[PDB]
Amino acid sequence: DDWEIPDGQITVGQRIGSGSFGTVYKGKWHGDVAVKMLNVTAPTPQQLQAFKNEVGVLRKTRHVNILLFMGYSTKPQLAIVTQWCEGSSLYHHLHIIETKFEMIKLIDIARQTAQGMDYLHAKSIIHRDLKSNNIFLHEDLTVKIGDFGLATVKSRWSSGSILWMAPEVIRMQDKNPYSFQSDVYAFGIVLYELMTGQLPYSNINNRDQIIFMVGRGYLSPDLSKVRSNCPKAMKRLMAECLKKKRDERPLFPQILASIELLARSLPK
Ligand SMILES: CCCS(=O)(=O)Nc1ccc(F)c(C(=O)Nc2cnc3n[nH]c(OC)c3c2)c1F
Repeated sequence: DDWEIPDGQITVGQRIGSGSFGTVYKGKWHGDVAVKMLNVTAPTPQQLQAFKNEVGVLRKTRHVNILLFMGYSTKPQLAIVTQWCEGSSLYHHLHIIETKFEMIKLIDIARQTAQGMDYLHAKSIIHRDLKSNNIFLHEDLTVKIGDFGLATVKSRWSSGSILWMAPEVIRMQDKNPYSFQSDVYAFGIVLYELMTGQLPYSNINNRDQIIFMVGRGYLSPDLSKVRSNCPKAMKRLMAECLKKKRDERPLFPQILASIELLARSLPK
């Protein structure tokens, strides 16, 4: 049963992981691994059980598009270990190395990512912070969605990502704004990243202004910066995913359907 990895087995190496939510190290354990050390100090069994609890959510995931969870650690520190993806994250491709994909690929990356979420949603998991940074890109062919773990551990132990936030999320309204449709909107944003190779609202220099405006639905993404080689009913789908009221957003089965439809409507 238990997925714990005893001390000394894992061999930590190069550093890459930033943030106060945890530090990611490249490692070696039955091959190259990724290790996210939770960068706490030494928390008390009320917290330990809460970690064990978040793992219990991860092991529910077995899907080519979901980043592979391989085991957790405790004795050196609290840790989650995953497969190591060679190649770079989606945010890196579009926004740092300016990688121009064929339109066929862009549509595919979408399909896979949508595929990944439909799964997560079927197993009652809300990603809550899907963004192109969390969409890893293996051997430059396969989509691997990460960072959906540890939702509990953010609230129990008290920036960025605002671009992906649906209105209801942005305006920090009630205690639970996070829904499936919450994630769909964040998807809509990556759809806009793919089709325009650009972050939205890049012509507004004051963050709080974005935040206020998105939350009140005064400013939404500029769909007209899609390239010409992009399909007509791609715009329609982004529009669907990006709706201000969350009811109007389609769920992933239906999104997926619309992508498969337009995907195999392109090569001819
Ligand atoms: C899979 C479910 C567990 S989770 O907590 O949702 N996500 C989760 C947990 C632990 C990790 F190390 C990671 C992670 O970012 N891994 C990771 C894996 N391979 C990489 N190649 N290049 C990178 O960047 C340079 C990588 C980063 C992760 F995304």
